[PDB]
Amino acid sequence: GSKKPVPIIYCNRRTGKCQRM
Repeated sequence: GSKKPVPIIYCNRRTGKCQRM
């Protein structure tokens, strides 16, 4: 065990477009 799953959301406040991944 070394790595760990973690879904990071991408919020593009610059282009007014956020997402989850």
